[PDB]
Amino acid sequence: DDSCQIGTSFTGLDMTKYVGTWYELFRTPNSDEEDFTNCEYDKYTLDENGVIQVTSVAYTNSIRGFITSTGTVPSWTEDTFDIAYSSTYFMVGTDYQTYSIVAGCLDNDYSRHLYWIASHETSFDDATKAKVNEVLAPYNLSLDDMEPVDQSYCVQY
Amino acid sequence: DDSCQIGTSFTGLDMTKYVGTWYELFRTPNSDEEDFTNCEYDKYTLDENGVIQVTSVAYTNSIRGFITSTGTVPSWTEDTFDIAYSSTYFMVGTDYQTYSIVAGCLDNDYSRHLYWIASHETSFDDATKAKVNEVLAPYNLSLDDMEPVDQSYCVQY
Repeated sequence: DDSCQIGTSFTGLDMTKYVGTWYELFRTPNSDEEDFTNCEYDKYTLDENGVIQVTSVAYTNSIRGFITSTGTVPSWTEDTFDIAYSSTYFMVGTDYQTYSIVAGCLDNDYSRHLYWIASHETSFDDATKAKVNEVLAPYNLSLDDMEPVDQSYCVQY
Repeated sequence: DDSCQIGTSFTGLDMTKYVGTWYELFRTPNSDEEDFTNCEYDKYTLDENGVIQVTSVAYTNSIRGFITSTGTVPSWTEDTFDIAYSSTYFMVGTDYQTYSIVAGCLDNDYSRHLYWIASHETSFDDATKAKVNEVLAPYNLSLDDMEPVDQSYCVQY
């Protein structure tokens, strides 16, 4: 409490290998994120001055438009990464190219944890899903314990 | 590309005036350098046969020990210096006694640039920080755009 702590037994995190476009396929249901439903992905880009840049793109429904936000990831520990212009997120598990389970807290509510399951594809093959639950398991979560998110109005962007 | 090129508009570099102990206070976040967190400094020593010797000291966490490496700086241009037993680094900006921003590439990845902000002290006074950003600015970097490094387990060495 008074800080966002989330279990994770991952290590060797390399935000450089996290570069790319990750589609949010499942997520812990929550208020601020309620609208976004037909397109939600984060894009990681490595600039030449070494900065890792991140752009969040989400298709809101109540505005038939897209919310586009950017930030840089200024640091990152063995299994943790921060986002700037502030917030700290735990890398629960990833293979840098198929699935990616990240997790943090929202606002000042360190009490409520949020899990985000992500991928480079726009959906999981029964193979991956297996693993994602293999990983989510230890915390008592499962892929069907959270809200799926579709990625289609994504090209409309 | 196919070689490490990094902008810099510094000149009059004199690795002899760079002698001493420089603590790494901020750095571009990156994998190989992930662990080192509670102590990281480079020490430059001028031997009597003219050789400038450099010793890298870093407190790893995953081994509660210290990695100690040495090398000599066999040459150096107007704003460039090399390290031996190979790698070339650009001296982006320094006053030889308060702040020191150096930069290079890592491994064969000339694509990814890395900046290292250094000092003789173990922290910057609001004065210095100002300058360091004044210098970092032209490349679109800022002191809060990169990962801070603490220097304490340093005396444990």
